Amino acid sequence: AGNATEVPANSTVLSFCAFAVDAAKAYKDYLASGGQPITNCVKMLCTHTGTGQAITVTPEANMDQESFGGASCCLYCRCHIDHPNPKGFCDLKGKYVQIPTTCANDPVGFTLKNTVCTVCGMWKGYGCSCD
Amino acid sequence: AGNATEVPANSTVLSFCAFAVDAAKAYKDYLASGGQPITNCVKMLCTHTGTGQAITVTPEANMDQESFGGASCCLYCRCHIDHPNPKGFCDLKGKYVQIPTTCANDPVGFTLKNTVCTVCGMWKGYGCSCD
Amino acid sequence: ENVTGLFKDCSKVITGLHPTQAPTHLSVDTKFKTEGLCVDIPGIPKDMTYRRLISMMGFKMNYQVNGYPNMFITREEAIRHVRAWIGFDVEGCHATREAVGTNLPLQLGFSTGVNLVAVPTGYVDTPNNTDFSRVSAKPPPGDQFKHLIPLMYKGLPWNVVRIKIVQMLSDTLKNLSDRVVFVLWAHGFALTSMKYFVKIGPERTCCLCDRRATCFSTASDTYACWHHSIGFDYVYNPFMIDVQQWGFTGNLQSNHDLYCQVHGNAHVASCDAIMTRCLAVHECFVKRVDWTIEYPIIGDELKINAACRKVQHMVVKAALLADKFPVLHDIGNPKAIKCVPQADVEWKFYDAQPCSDKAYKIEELFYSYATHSDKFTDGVCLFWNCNVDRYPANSIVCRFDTRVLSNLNLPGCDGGSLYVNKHAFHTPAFDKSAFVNLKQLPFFYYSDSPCESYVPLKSATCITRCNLGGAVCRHHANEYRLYLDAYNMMISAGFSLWVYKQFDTYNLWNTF
Amino acid sequence: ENVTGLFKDCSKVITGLHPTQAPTHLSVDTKFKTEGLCVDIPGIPKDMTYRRLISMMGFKMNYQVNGYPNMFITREEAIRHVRAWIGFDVEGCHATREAVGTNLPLQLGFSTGVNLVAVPTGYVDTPNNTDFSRVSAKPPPGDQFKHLIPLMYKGLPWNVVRIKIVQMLSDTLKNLSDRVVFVLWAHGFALTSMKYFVKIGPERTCCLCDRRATCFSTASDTYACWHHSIGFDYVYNPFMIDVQQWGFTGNLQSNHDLYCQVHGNAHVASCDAIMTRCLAVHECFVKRVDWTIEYPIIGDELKINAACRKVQHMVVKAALLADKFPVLHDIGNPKAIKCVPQADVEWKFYDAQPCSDKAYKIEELFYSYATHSDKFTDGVCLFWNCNVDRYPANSIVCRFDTRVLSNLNLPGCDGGSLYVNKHAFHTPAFDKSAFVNLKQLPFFYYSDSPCESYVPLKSATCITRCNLGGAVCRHHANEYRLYLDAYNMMISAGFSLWVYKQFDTYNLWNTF
RNA sequence: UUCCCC
RNA sequence: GGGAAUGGGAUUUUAAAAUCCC
RNA sequence: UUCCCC
RNA sequence: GGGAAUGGGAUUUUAAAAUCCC
Ligand SMILES: [Mg+2]
Ligand SMILES: [Mg+2]
Ligand SMILES: [Zn+2]
Ligand SMILES: [Zn+2]
Ligand SMILES: [Zn+2]
Ligand SMILES: [Zn+2]
Ligand SMILES: [Zn+2]
Ligand SMILES: [Zn+2]
Ligand SMILES: [Zn+2]
Ligand SMILES: [Zn+2]
Ligand SMILES: [Zn+2]
Ligand SMILES: [Zn+2]
Repeated sequence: AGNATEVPANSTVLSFCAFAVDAAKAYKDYLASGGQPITNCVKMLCTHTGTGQAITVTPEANMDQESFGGASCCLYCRCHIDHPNPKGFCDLKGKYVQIPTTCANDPVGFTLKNTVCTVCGMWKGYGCSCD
Repeated sequence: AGNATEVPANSTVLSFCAFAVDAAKAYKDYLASGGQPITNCVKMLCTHTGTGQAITVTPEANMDQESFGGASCCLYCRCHIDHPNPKGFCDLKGKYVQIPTTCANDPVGFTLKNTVCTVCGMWKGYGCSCD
Repeated sequence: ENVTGLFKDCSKVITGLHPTQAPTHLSVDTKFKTEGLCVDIPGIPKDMTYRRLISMMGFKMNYQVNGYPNMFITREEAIRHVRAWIGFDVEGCHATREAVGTNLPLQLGFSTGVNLVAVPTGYVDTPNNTDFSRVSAKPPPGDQFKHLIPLMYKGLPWNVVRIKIVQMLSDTLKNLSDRVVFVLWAHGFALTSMKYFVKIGPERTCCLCDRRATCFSTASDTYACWHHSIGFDYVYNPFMIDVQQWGFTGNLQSNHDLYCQVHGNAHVASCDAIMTRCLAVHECFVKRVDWTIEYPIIGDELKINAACRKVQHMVVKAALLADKFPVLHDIGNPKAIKCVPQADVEWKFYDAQPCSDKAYKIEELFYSYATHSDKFTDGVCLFWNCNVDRYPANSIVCRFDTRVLSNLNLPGCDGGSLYVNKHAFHTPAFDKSAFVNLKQLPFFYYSDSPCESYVPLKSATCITRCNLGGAVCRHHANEYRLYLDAYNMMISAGFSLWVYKQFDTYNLWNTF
Repeated sequence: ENVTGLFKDCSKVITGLHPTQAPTHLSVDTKFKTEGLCVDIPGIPKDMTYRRLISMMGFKMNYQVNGYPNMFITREEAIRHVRAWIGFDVEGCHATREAVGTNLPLQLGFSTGVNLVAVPTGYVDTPNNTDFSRVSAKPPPGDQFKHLIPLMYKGLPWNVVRIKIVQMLSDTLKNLSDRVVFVLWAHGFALTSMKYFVKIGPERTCCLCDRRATCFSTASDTYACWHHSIGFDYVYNPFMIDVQQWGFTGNLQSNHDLYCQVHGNAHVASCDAIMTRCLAVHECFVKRVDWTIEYPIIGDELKINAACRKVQHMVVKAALLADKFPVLHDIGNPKAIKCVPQADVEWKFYDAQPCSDKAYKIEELFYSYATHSDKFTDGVCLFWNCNVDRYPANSIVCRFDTRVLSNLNLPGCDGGSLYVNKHAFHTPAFDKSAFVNLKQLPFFYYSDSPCESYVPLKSATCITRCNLGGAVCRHHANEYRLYLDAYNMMISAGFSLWVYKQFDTYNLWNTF
């Protein structure tokens, strides 16, 4: 009964981070020790002619970016745990997230380590230019 | 599963004589204390023009005798217990037994109490003319 | 419907039996019946090779015969013969291959703690005689019964099994009772299994003594008691009680668990026998003490009763001389009689409810340690055979150890025990945490009587003014040995004596 | 590609998720999947009211991170933390009628004896987050699980359940260890339940002291030890071991019943936890005592050892001076250390099992009363901490009472107990039937040292030269108090002293 | 329809 | 696999059925 | 086999 | 009268069956 969601290659890192007090620190430490990134994300087939903004409602990937489904790029949605936001809601779920093609191998880690500039909606240090 | 073979009115005495050390004594003591005899015996239908012997291969009752199946008039065949015969075989089973009409109410007790005449082949005191 | 499952034919033959072979009218074949009778048909020869299994399920032991004892007894007689109670359970297996429709005894368990596994054996109907022989069988279809799966290949022939049953019953009961009472939950399958090893009849006498006969031998038709039953194979005239007929809902474990926590492990025959006996003991004995029911003497009850009184007198007489309290509190005494009348001390008596004593000087006291800590702050207290949660630091306590089982101390409910000396007292489980404020009482003998005279007594525990010199007279030399035997008997029966930590013998040496 | 059962979508909805809402590529519906990727179809809206139960079954805790300790330890390591062992068993219920395919914790049981019932609660993927909420559930089908039917109407919220778990663990373990080791039989559903109340991370320290952190509080983001965990709601960094991985076949009850008869009542979580811990203790300690493994001094161990040494020296000296035995048999002592070197007696030494030394210093002795009763008729036998079925009538015995549980004495297998005093000794169950030839040793003091030297002593048990006078000198008056304290500590620790029945102190009084 | 026993 | 049980009363019509109450 | 609704 | 559901995993053999554990 029921439909499977995950692949065996994610069994360790998702079991680890679902038990930790600080799942972001746990995932960073798992990666630092030679662990492999969370796989099985939802990548979009798109024309790569979009505006290149970080989080959109449509796949808006630039030629230097790849577009993913948001719920697959959130560690807390991936481990089915509480979000550290005060409201408890997700900023990625229900949206499309554009990850640079150099960092597209680990989108879950990228969405943890980076942040979005407010005035342009770009990833800071990746396509953002306001200074 | 299985086929029921006994009537409820026989449930008491057959439970009694099955557990008793001496079933023949137990049956007589059960009768002497106001208990009813064993029912549900097999009764044969014939022309009542037979030889009149006590035990026969075929129904051979006289005018004043009724034939029964021999397995139903042996107490031990009813209680499914050990026969006190020298080899444990039954003399009534496989034969037809002749019960006098006045004693037909308790055919089991008649076979317990009475005996046969070996040189004439019929019941002592109940029809045998050699004495 | 006018049928019963007793003596049911379980064979898989679609046809019935011949009129000259069928045991009853419901067993004869349909081809022979005519107008309610049976007619001999020469065209159908009788069968000479059939084997038909017969069901032994559905016995009714409600006979009323003049000279025969009744197997099932009333609850009052069981309360009278509680020393003879043996719990009994049977786990069975189902006939499968050549016959379907009956169960056979597989594992028989008793409250003594044993389990006997028997080869599946039945009563088959042959054209000559009923044959007691092995039949094919399978374990019951259930997860709860999966622990019975190995036991199908581990059984014994019933000749061994019933001799072992008789041996175990005689070795258990020979110093307790002259009979056996089987404590059952559901008696149907229990009676079906009893058919294999129990015979009944008129009351008898043992072939080597005057006791009631409890065992019968089929090798030679002799009867014996428990003491002379070596080599005997059948139980003769047992008694039984069905506990489920006392108004119970649910199964055995659901009712046992409401009152006890130290027994479990359901669907094991010995464990369910222990549970059945525990439930019966709880239902019949853990309410209050009944002095209208008296039990016979089977051992050293008189010596224990005398020794308890002797120790109770001597300990209090020494304690009231050691420190000379002006007032003492006696708690739990059934009647208002002081242990030492000669004591010049104010006795004040307290109890929850006295044993119908006319002297109403005993005050009400439903004692509890957290509630009555300030009730008896001064003076020595007496707790003789009183069971409380905790004793204060100034008490003299006699407590019965329920962990000491003997002929007088039967197992009880929820860790307690049933002490049967002259009546039946159910004692709750022993706890050493109730003695944190006290210490174990030492042994000593004390007397002030004048004396006048094989080795003479040489002991430092004889606190007498005769012992102040270099020798002790023969009178005290015998009375000290008598009190030593009394103290040894009392502590061997299971009684523990506790005294306040300030107690010592030196003050007694100052009483002269 | 293969899939795993972890995080399985148990909801009964036939379709998949939107590409913006699916957590993985397997969750997205087949509308959007194309060429191994996904397509954003403009017209299809995303669901905003779905409630998809997520399966928490299938965790794998085989991570290897530098600062993070591992939950599953080896048995060689668990033997060193046997004082932290807590058995743990969970019963479950099946999700039904809105989701099918996962099991939820219903009854949590521990070897401490507690059972906690929780309402069936699960993790539900919602379009905003994951909601931890009550879900529909039913008890498992089967007769054995019918007792779980009443538990569906008496569960507690999980926020209360984990508070109670932390309180119970801290109350049990604050005087035993600095961690918890969970003893499990099947770690699958155990881990699935531990998801509800266990957090992991790097090693921390208590907020109020320098002890290891064992508890975490979400209401304050703080860590505490067992002493300071009031109001904390999670167990932080626990350890565990799976006993079934040690090579067992069959179920837990089958393997436990091979060695133990005390515990039973399967399918109740606390009873199963007790059985699991009992089986682990049997597999680790019933074989033989391992002198190579040492344990920390938690409390009062050195005082009890010194008290035992002093009591042994005094009683052996007193017996040898009073009765003057020709030979003393120090049974069970591999070392030839004489507790009184100057006694005029020869000494023999034995071992219960052969040691590593092959010299002829000691002789083998596997003592039993049925085989070695008459081998030591003369002299005295010193049974110090040696367990035999029955002792001869000429012995001085010190025996541990396994029914006196403490911090130094943990429950063991088959009625015995595991006594941890610098080493782990498994002792068989105490029976008073082994001392039928002996008597309880009275408390006394003897002095043979020279009497060269604040309340004067007034006790007659001080067998000394200065007691034959007005008052005992303040040297012996304080040494007697020290020996009384040692005796009380030793006999409160669980040690029982027995002596041959002809022992008397008066023979000592003639020494002066 | 419901319960007990195996 | 074995077995047991399915409450009490009133009224009407032709032992049975129906209705009503508990 | 079990439950919910009427 | 209407309707729903009957858990999880491992191993072996030829998708299915069997065995074992929970
Ligand atoms: Mg049973
Ligand atoms: Mg369990
Ligand atoms: Zn998220
Ligand atoms: Zn910017
Ligand atoms: Zn016959
Ligand atoms: Zn004749
Ligand atoms: Zn006799
Ligand atoms: Zn009990
Ligand atoms: Zn005298
Ligand atoms: Zn602390
Ligand atoms: Zn155990
Ligand atoms: Zn001195």
